Amino acid sequence: VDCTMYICGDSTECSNLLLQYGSFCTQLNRALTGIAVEQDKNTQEVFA
Amino acid sequence: QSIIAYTMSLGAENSVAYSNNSIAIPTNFTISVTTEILPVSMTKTS
Amino acid sequence: KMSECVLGQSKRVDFCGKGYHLMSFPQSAPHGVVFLHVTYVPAQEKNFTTAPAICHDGKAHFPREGVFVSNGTHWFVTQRNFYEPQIITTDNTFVSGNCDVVIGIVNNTVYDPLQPELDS
Amino acid sequence: KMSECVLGQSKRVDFCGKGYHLMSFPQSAPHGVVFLHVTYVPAQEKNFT
Amino acid sequence: QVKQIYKTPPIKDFGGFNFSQILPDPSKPSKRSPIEDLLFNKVTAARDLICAQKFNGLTVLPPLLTDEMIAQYTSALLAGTITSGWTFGAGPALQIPFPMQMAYRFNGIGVTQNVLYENQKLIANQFNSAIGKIQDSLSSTPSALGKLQDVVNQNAQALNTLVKQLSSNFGAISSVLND
Repeated sequence: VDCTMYICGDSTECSNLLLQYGSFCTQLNRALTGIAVEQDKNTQEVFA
Repeated sequence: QSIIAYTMSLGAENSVAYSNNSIAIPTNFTISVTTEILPVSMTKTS
Repeated sequence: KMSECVLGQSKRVDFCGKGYHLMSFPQSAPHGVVFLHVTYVPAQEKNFTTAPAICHDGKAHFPREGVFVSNGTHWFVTQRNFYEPQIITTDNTFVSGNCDVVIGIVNNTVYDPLQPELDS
Repeated sequence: KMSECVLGQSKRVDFCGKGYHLMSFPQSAPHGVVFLHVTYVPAQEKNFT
Repeated sequence: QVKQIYKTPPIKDFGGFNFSQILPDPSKPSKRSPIEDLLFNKVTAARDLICAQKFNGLTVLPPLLTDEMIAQYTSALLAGTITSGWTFGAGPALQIPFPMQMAYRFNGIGVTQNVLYENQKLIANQFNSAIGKIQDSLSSTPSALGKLQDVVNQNAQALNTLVKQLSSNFGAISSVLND
């Protein structure tokens, strides 16, 4: 998933209002990446 | 009667005589019974 | 636990209780279950002297399923988990090679059960 | 794993190392544990009938 | 796991197995094996992070058990398994010669004991060589201890994000509230 396309979209005013609000996107992306790599870890560990 | 603070002891102190030509073998036995507990289910709501 | 410790005998250590597992019984509890385990425990040990192998008639003999022990004057063979003396014969031992290689072998005699009745 | 592969000998394959299990030794580490496994491996095969 | 504490006999002869690289070393105050010391070393004026995170509402408590007691437990287990085999795991401990126990284990795996009895020196040499090789290997390779490092890094990252969150305006005038 992407932050801006779901939260603000293509509105620069929304973007530069939001950038001051917080830093949630880093945590969201980190969790998603962890799950993504865990999938391949599982497949490797079961079949190899 | 009072409250005392201390350092615990890990357990008893034991040593075993080890030799290159020695062995030990039991001669009597005993029967024992033990119990264990495990939960299974939990309550449903709405 | 239900699958393995109740419907059969388990060899895994400490899985179905402490000691040597024998059987089990389940009981019903509110939102849970109760197990009873039956185990076997040895006791009352005793000191002894042992040797690895016996050389007799220039040949080395090993125990087939037991272990060699000595009371101080004689030699016997017994199972590992209980004490019972028996006479060392050729029906519970087997031969492999001469006795010039194994370290710690002792000198003794082996009772052959064939000879006494063959002489009778 | 500590309960099964140390205080006795296990027969489950690939549970206490690669190969035929014989014994094992434990070691301590910061916020963790380390096991050392000893196994048996055959070699030098030959053909027969 | 065990109820008693066992000690090795002062004499250190076991038919040809050195075992020196794993037994505790009396010289070092930590009474740890060389492997343990290597692992501890390998795994790693101003204010410390402890007080720094302290003074914002976060505290770190100490554990209950200590490294000396952990090492004592490990040494007791090792001595018990070296001296008595598997007997002490289900009752009173019984002594037995080490080659005898090895023969029992070989019978268990399924090879007759004469094979062991006629290759003792070769087996001991291979065992000592393997111990030396594993010592060298864990001394050399620096990338075999990832998991604990990852755990520590995750915890530190979470705490750092939490503390850094305090300076956000959240849409108000200023983050500082006394102003």
